[PDB]
Amino acid sequence: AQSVPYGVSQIKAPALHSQGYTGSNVKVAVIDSGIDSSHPDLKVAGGASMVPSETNPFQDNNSHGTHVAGTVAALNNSIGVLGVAPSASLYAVKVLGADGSGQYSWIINGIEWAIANNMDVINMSLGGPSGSAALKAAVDKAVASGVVVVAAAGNEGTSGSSSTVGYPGKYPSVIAVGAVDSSNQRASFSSVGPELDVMAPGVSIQSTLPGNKYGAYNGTSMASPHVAGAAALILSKHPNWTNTQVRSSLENTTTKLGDSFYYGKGLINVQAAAQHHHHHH
Amino acid sequence: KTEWPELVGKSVEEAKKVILQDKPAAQIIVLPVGTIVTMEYRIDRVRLAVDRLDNIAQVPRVG
Ligand SMILES: [Ca+2]
Ligand code: NA
Repeated sequence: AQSVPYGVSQIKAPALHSQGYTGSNVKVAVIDSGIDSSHPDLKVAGGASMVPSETNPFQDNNSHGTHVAGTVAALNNSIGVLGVAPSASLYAVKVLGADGSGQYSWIINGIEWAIANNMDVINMSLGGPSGSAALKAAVDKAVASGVVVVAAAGNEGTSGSSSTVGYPGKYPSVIAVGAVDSSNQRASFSSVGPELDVMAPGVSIQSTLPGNKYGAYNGTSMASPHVAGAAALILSKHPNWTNTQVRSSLENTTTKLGDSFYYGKGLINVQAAAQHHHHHH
Repeated sequence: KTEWPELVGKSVEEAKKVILQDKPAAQIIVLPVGTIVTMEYRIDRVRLAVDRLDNIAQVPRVG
């Protein structure tokens, strides 16, 4: 039997599924450590590796990209978990090696690949404390080209009144996602700052792991793919909506939680986002 | 103890020694400063960010 992880329910993805919308024909690049394409609860449609010493994007030697992918798009069947957008076309864009790290140029090359390959959504469950002009140009280029770009806010927690959101989440063009638990409490590790946009479940998140496994991970890395997956659901229901409109739909329909410095606009609600008229619940 | 700001500017060797006194089960990974990394949170992990001289360039923290 399949299980629906709590975070998929918490963002109201089942409401879209029951309307008949599951992310069909929407192209989502998981820009990450690869995706284990042999996993029976994943279907990987394509991809590319920008890691010089790891040229197969369908081999995930870290486990992180596989877990992130399962939250976006684990298949709807009788096994494992259910993803937010279980019919999405999932692309493994490998820019991190086994050790979970990548050079800025590898990330940028993956973002370029995604633009050149007409991806509708990019998820980057990744980040660094500093930006670069070339990194900012890549994400801004993707957005100018119509791509919804989602990234983890970071796991830096609080630091007085300072922002701790990392890059690329910190760039205005990227939706920066922080982590809550099943009670909608911000996770203590979740980065904070005026650049925090929305929140999604990022504590004890069950998903696919390499070698046909499943496990519960924690991080803004886990929160981000709830939002990338929600963007794919919204695009499957409204295939002509621009990235601008998908992003505003998600922002304008959150369930507000606390102060926006800690919670941004609150928890995403993809049911409300995918209606024509948007308000917060 | 989950952050080590006093280790910034120390050698990577001293930083590993000090962190393992405070957190003997720590899984330490050394990476060049200015790389991009996965954003999962691992309570057992302490990443070290080093400059080109192999000195600590950013505050180590658990995660
Ligand atoms: Ca399944
Ligand atoms: Na942003």
